[PDB]
Amino acid sequence: ARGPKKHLKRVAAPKHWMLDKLTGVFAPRPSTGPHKLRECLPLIIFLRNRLKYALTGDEVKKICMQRFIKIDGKVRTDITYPAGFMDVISIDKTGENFRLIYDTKGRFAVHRITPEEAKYKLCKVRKIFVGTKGIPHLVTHDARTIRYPDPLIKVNDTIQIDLETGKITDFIKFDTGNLCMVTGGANLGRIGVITNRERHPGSFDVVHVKDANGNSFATRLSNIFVIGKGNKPWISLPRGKGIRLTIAEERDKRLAAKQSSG
Amino acid sequence: ADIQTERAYQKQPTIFQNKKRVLLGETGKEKLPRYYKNIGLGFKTPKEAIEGTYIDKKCPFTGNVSIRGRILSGVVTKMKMQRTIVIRRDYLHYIRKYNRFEKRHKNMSVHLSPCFRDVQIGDIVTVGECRPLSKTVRFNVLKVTKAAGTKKQ
Amino acid sequence: GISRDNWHKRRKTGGKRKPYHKKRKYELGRPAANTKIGPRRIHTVRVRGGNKKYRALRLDVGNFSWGSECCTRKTRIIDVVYNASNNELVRTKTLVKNCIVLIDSTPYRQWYESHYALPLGRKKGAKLTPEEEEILNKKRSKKIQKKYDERKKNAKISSLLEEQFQQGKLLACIASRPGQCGRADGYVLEGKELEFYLRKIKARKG
RNA sequence: AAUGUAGGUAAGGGAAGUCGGCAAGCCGGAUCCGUAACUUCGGGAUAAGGAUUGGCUCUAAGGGCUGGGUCGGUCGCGGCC
RNA sequence: UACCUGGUUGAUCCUGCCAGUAGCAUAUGCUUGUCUCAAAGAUUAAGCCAUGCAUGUCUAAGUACGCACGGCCGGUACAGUGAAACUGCGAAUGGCUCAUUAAAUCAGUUAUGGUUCCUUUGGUCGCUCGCCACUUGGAUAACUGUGGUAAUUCUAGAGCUAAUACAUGCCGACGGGCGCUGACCCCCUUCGCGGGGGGGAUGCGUGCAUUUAUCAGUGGUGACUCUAGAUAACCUCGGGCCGAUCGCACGCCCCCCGUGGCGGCGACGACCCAUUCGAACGUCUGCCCUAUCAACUUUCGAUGGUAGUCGCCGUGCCUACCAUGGUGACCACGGGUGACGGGGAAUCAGGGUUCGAUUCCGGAGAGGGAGCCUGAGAAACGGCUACCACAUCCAAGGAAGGCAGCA
RNA sequence: UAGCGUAUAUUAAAGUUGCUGCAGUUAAAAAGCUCGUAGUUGGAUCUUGGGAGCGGGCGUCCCCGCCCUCUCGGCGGGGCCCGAAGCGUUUACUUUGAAAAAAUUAGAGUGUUCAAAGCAGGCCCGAGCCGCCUGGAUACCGCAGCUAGGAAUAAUGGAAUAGGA
RNA sequence: CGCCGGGCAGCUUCCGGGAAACCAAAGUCUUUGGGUUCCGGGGGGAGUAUGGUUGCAAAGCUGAAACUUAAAGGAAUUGACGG
RNA sequence: CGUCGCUACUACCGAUUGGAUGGUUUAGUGAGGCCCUCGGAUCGGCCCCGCCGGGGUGCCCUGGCGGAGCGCUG
Ligand SMILES: [Mg+2]
Ligand SMILES: [Mg+2]
Ligand SMILES: [Mg+2]
Ligand SMILES: [Mg+2]
Ligand SMILES: [Mg+2]
Ligand SMILES: [Mg+2]
Ligand SMILES: [Mg+2]
Ligand SMILES: [Mg+2]
Ligand SMILES: [Mg+2]
Ligand SMILES: [Mg+2]
Ligand SMILES: [Mg+2]
Ligand SMILES: [Mg+2]
Ligand SMILES: [Mg+2]
Ligand SMILES: [Mg+2]
Ligand SMILES: [Mg+2]
Ligand SMILES: [Mg+2]
Ligand SMILES: [Mg+2]
Ligand SMILES: [Mg+2]
Ligand SMILES: [Mg+2]
Ligand SMILES: [Mg+2]
Repeated sequence: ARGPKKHLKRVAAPKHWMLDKLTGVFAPRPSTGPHKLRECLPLIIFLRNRLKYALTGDEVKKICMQRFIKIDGKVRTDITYPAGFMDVISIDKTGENFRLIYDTKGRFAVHRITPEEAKYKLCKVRKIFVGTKGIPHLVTHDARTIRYPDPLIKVNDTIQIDLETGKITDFIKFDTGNLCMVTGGANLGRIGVITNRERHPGSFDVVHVKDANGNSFATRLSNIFVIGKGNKPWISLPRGKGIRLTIAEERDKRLAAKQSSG
Repeated sequence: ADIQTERAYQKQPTIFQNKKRVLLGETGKEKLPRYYKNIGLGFKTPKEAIEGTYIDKKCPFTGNVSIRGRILSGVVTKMKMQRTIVIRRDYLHYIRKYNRFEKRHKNMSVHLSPCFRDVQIGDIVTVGECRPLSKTVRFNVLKVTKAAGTKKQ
Repeated sequence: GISRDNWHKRRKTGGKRKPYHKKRKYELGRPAANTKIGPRRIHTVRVRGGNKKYRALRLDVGNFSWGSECCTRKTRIIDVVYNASNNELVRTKTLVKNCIVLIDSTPYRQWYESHYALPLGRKKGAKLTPEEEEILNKKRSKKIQKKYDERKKNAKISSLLEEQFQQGKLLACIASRPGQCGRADGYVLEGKELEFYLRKIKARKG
């Protein structure tokens, strides 16, 4: 190509978007933003396929342009704005708030939250550097950068960013024994406790995490988001508590649900 | 040999040589300080690189190169080029149809710092990937081990 | 045009490579700046990303730093005396990144008397009386004299730099890249580097 | 003056002249490339074919002779250990 | 479903091929009532193309004195709807085809501590001491009028008129601080000298970005010649930033008074940093047939060294000076391919054998080459320039082309 | 059987390309003979059995416990413990984990009226349900690269002028 | 008269193999894997053409295709025939 | 079984310094673009200043013709 691409084929779209095949040839193609397009949920499919508030891209465009969609405390009129991980979606006209969190199957779930919980938001710091006049800076997992953080905050820690101010209220150090969530790879969406961290210089650090039920897995360091102090989460966990259960104990859960409902 | 064998003045860019020779500096004799660094990954910088006098802008320890990427190894084949050698890596390629392997090899031209003085053909050199140093050179010798030697008859 | 591709070269084995595409723009080259000495002339070229590059076609001044004395002044370049790459660059007086040139030592001398109050470059004195007579005495007080006489002791200049100051021209090595930044900054040669380049020049001629 | 003998030049064509390219003409030195069939493997071969060549101002490279003392511990401004 | 059958003999056991047998994938012949999906000028010609379409775009929020309409509410800069035009953005995506291409493309892996990056998002935008600022200058569109040519999305002359176009350029913060220079003065061991400090008048530079040189060692990597500090200076007239911009409701202070000063929400904009989309060259391993291709590369870069040039950057990318290297029976090099690579497809005991022009990813190309302008991004072709080959119009002076886009 | 024939490429049949897995006296076939470098392949040998309780039931089955060192043990000076450093070779091998686009393949669910498909759908509605419950799994993905266990097999080394620990 | 080792062989054997003739190797092969080299793929065209290379020459080594063909062959049995 | 004779078909050798069509290149000529050094058809500013003018009072605040300063300049 002679320049950047601005189309996204329907079948080449990310799997977790859960887009079918027969509805179209193209995919939303999210605009550039705080999150990469591989792990973002554009508002068009969030409001058309996850909530069914809209039947068409035109209807979700009307909803967006009427300025009801507030993301992270700011109104976004972009139809294809990349929402991403744990950005608070706020609709004040219908009076509910959403937190965008992966489920046990590594897909963004429709997670409803109270306004007082929605007022804050967790972020994973991605780099800490000192800039001119000796001013410390902090770049989170979003594109959000802030000045003058707590000097105790190190790389790949978690910070509590209260909305409408953007400042830090609290933070969780990346330490052994802290509740985390996997934000990439096969274990995407699994909640557990940091148990071990082996570090390979010149390469990727591998962290071993054990969940509540005792199923211990591992993942790369860059795919980890600390979400709680020790074991109590600082956010509202979705249904299933991020406990991935295999198909063997999923099928009988389905059968028990059918028996109870029938 | 003296290190000034080139048309230009060979020197380490980081070190400043003309540090104001004055009365408090007892001249002579003041030894010129040497710039060196540890290259990480557990490799220890050799004493010859610590306290030699050679100038090599491509030396992993006293030059402007950073070691990152792949760390691999080979066997010294020829030492005929200036400051660089060629090594042979021997590997087995798997052919599925016959369930058997195939003896293959590749030659790699790697840069050899002068801090490694007793390097002979047949020795095992651990090399690390760096930025392209020449058209065919992308690796630096980080460690040298003898091949059943450590003695002469 | 002029291309900086790697695919037009032979393979390491010596085999001839065939191109799988025509020339692309991002692998382009541009004609050399070939910076001369004269009245200032700087052209501007647009480069990749919309950024700016300065082709210094002619330069006559440059910012050169002493280093040992930490005095950095904007002086005048007289001519090129040696070049490690090509002798033709010396002959055509082409200013490149590592060629050594002759620069005016007037600002360095001015700083030397204004800082140490010693005759540098003078032969017999009494030749600039409305200024040198002031800058030698200044009729200054006890504390200022205590500063100056303390600074006297380490006011030693190497005999090579002293000879150059007597001649009025220092020889200094460029450090910037004219034709990329459009300026000819550099540093004054001194010490073993100075002796090396002096011997190179003397072996070249004489 | 003719005609000769010896020497030149000639537009356009280029052996149509003539028994016959006879005669004349072309080529030509040196440097750098590059050279076929065939062959008794030595040759063919300066094959064939192509490029360069002035003046002036420079820049490199290719050598030969001498001498390298740490010194009054001294007197044959100089000589032995 | 891990399968066989006929044919050499007068007859028999074999070897062995021929033929049968089943599938899919192209064509074709005959036939064809319903219905659901659905390939479809790849194979030969990446051959040639008439005609038509395929890329344009406006919000309250850049510029409306078009009468082209229209509220005027009537003494008013501009109500409003708005053609055209300037400006900005896009046209570098998409679509098509598979000719070239055999460590090349491409696949997995890994790096950019060796680079650039429109837009989005987030930082940063009184950090600089330095007779218009209650707002500076000129031009040009659109528009009127005069034309030329046979022709074109060709344009000339003349006369107006705007800016978030193009330039120019302050105030404010601003009180000072800091670092050098330091007139002199004061307190001082006082003592006949030296004194150890305090002030300081006058001068010169101060911020971010750039380009050098030097010093020291707030945060970070496995590892910086990292980041952040301090010093000396630079800072390119085709020359960095340090807002002369546009809408929406409209309110507060009035001592000084009485016309001034304050205000909220936006939009646009920016030098720089981060992020996102990427891109580019790199690392490791992997490709079909061929020896009736065994030695290649190296003057004219082949392998490496030193210093540069150029490039967005690392690198023989190129140049100069050196070294004589580099690759090969573990198949180099050369040649062929009816070769774009891969995900995949057919067949199906297991192992394999063939096929992948073809909707997804990556690459290449736009009749063949080549060279460029603009722009963040193109060596662009529904952009330009030139040559070659085809080819349109012509009043023979010229002018205009590119369906491997959809038909 | 609304399909069937023919031509052609290719697959199976073909154990008539044979790695699995063919042959070579006479059917086609082992060089006239020997040496010989690449290539390929290479003899044997270094830890075995004794232990206690959970134990494929000491139930003389045995899930199984096994009867490396040194550094601040983060619960300049405590036994209330587990973290900073190295591996008394280097590998191949095997197992695990990570990271490996989707579609296609296998395969879970789902009466598309059945199916090829698709990724949907289902529960009540007594009419007020001013709405409830779900799914959009999982597997494979060679080779090369990364990580952690095992140490049989295979290669490779350590002390012989001791230049050894 | 015996024993052992290495040979050239012979007789015999339902070891076993083989299409059989036969073979103690031509056995230890669908119960298929000790290491390794060369080499065959129906019969002809053809060991021909061409290229290369060796040779004084004769020739040696390497070595196709077009085309043609349904058999050509091996071992045994019965018969017919045999100067 | 082979020569010879006839008829077909397929290849081979072969004078013809054969012929045709591709591809890759030496050399010569060489469009066009880009860069550099010049170039300066034109278009502007200041010095305007032959002058009427002139106001803080011949000493211009400049409101226009005008020569042209026949220079400095973009
Ligand atoms: Mg003539
Ligand atoms: Mg003539
Ligand atoms: Mg004749
Ligand atoms: Mg005649
Ligand atoms: Mg003659
Ligand atoms: Mg001849
Ligand atoms: Mg000449
Ligand atoms: Mg092709
Ligand atoms: Mg393909
Ligand atoms: Mg494609
Ligand atoms: Mg292209
Ligand atoms: Mg742009
Ligand atoms: Mg083009
Ligand atoms: Mg088959
Ligand atoms: Mg067979
Ligand atoms: Mg035979
Ligand atoms: Mg051998
Ligand atoms: Mg063994
Ligand atoms: Mg063998
Ligand atoms: Mg045969």
